[PDB]
Amino acid sequence: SELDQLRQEAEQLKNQIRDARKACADATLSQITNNIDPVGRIQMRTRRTLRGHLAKIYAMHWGTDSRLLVSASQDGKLIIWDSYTTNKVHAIPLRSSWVMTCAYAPSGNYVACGGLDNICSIYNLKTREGNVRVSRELAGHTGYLSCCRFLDDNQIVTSSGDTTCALWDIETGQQTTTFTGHTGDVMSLSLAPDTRLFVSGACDASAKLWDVREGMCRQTFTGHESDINAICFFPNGNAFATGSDDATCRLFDLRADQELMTYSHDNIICGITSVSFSKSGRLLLAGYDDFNCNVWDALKADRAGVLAGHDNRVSCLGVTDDGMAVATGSWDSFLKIWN
Amino acid sequence: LSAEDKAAVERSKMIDRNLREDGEKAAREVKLLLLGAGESGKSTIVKQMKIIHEAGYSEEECKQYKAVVYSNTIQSIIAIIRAMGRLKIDFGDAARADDARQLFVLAGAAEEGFMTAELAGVIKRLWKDSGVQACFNRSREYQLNDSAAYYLNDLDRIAQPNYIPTQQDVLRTRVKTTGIVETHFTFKDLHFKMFDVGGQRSERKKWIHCFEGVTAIIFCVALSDYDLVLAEDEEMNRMHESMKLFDSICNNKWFTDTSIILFLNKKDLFEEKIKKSPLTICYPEYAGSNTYEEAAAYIQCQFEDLNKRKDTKEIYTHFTCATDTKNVQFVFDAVTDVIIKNNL
Amino acid sequence: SIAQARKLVEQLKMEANIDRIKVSKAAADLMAYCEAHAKEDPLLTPVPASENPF
Ligand SMILES: Nc1nc2c(ncn2[C@@H]2O[C@H](COP(=O)(O)OP(=O)(O)O)[C@@H](O)[C@H]2O)c(=O)[nH]1
Repeated sequence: SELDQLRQEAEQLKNQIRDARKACADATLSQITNNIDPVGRIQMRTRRTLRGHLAKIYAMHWGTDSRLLVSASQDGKLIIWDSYTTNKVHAIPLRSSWVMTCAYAPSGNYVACGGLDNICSIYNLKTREGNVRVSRELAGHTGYLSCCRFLDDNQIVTSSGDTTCALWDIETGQQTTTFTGHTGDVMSLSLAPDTRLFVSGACDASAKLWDVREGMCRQTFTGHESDINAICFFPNGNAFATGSDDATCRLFDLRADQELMTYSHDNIICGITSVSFSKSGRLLLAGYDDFNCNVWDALKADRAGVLAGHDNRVSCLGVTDDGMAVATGSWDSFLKIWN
Repeated sequence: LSAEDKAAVERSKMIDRNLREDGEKAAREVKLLLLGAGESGKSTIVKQMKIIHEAGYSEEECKQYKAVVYSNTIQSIIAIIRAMGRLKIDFGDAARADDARQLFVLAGAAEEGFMTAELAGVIKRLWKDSGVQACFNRSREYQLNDSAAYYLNDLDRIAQPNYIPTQQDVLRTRVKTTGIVETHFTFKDLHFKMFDVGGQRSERKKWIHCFEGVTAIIFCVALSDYDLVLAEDEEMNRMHESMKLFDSICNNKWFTDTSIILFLNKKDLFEEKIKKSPLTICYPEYAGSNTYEEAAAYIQCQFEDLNKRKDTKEIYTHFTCATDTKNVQFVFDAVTDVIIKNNL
Repeated sequence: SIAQARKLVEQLKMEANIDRIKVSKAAADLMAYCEAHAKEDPLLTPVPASENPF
């Protein structure tokens, strides 16, 4: 008996979320944009190429200072580069080279990475004693580490192949919160501007909103016909973009609780590995399987151009906080800075 | 511009030197990726490499498996007893019914390995029983641990107060790991890298390409699964699922340039099982004689047949008993040679 | 059974009972933000090609 109230209650609960959405669907982002002056097509050229990784590179992350950046390759090394002088500031020897992700702490004090080892290794860049060795190994995940992002020197979130994301207390290496909910490997996560909450793309073809402090799922976005490997917050924090195996990138609105746009084009069927927005949020940059990085009008939905200069797939993207430059990581072991 | 900021450029240069040397060391090592279904032996081959080509296991590391041993032990006896319920099998001696209850009473939830004089006797009483034995014989009808008998037959030694796992005990243990397992060893003048992504229970699709370009894959197969099913789909035959996996791995675009090495493992269990059970269970259209030679050969032919680039790639099959260090030692040596003769 | 269902219901309630907005408002707002900082974006505006960063 009582199991029905719950079941029935649940069934209808979905409809309202659905209808509520349908209700707010009074217009389209496209229609209301149709008149804007289009970006046209602006071009970019490689200003730098960082050489030093042997294996494929799976992730890179710009430092808040917009100059330094980390890069993780499965050659067992995290190389912290000086994008200006191209100097190698660091080469961190990984205890497991099966690295899938790397994160640069807001304070440039720490850096983190992990992968098939199911651990989030925290590296303190200030080893006054000299050089770097692992400071903390955040262990708890039972599936590969797909992504991680420090909130601040004291906390960091991680997404995992075990279908969960989690909040950790660096100071003690303990797991603070378990964000359960996705029914598929969590591939990417994005920290909202105020680090108040974050979204995560998964293999269940859905993105989710989580309250960092509350540790529960707020909204759940659907629409992708396949896995999601990249997720990125629109600069203002009230929307975000997702990259997918279904060859599409998609903009979803938080307040409107639904998708506003899909960025696609025939003659482009490979998956997207990484997404990112321009300083203003007008441009959406997606790293592709076909070695290219495609640039779109986040408002109009057309190709503003494309960044070609890689021999193997673009596995990770990166736009500086000052919107000055774009970074691209590739399976070809090279990193490029585009302007 | 042009001055003391050049202090970092020399460190940058220093770093590169390390990258260079290391990258060079990284270009002449052998990378082996173990693959194959669960319980096929991957984990054991991994531990074998440590007993054969490296330190093996020190009394120190050994005592650190003492819990898993006890856990496995208990886990095993419980599964058999439970199995008696589903199969409607009695106790040879009725007094065992009490022991069974006590087994569960003492053997609390998943803390660790308990092993007390009281629990030891209980397990000993159960294992020794004819019904339990009758059931054990039908281990083909339910999920049963391969090292069950191994540990259970040696209960007296295991149960001892000052007991310490032997390297064999260690080898026979099955621990579920979720991270990628890796081991290194130097042998025949080359450095080796072997990895097992067994417990990495995730979407294979996402990480498989990470191994594109490994020297070789060693795909294990549990020959004795031919008369086993899947306690979830019921109709799905284990030997079949392994073949699907093999087909996937074998013709996998990422492994196009990688050497494939089938290890038709658990030959010892297969040798005894084939007498009792017909290969016809696994392969209904099998008209051969139900003998080790013909049956083992049939299976071999089935997997190797899956290879579509038959004219382009070669499958180096080897029959093994992963728990036998001597046997593993020898086969690996043939693997190593084929490897150099083939590549390098 | 009950314990799981309730866990679900309360979650649905969480997404269902939220403060929504219409697309045109949401859309215009984004379009707005974009057109707002449109000058403060180096990747749209080929900024003073002299020596800045790269
Ligand atoms: N009798 C016997 N036991 C084996 C053999 N190979 C491995 N084992 C056992 O069967 C079980 C599964 O092996 P394991 O290596 O753990 O499989 P994995 O799950 O693929 O790593 C364990 O109990 C192993 O000790 C074999 O050839 N014969």
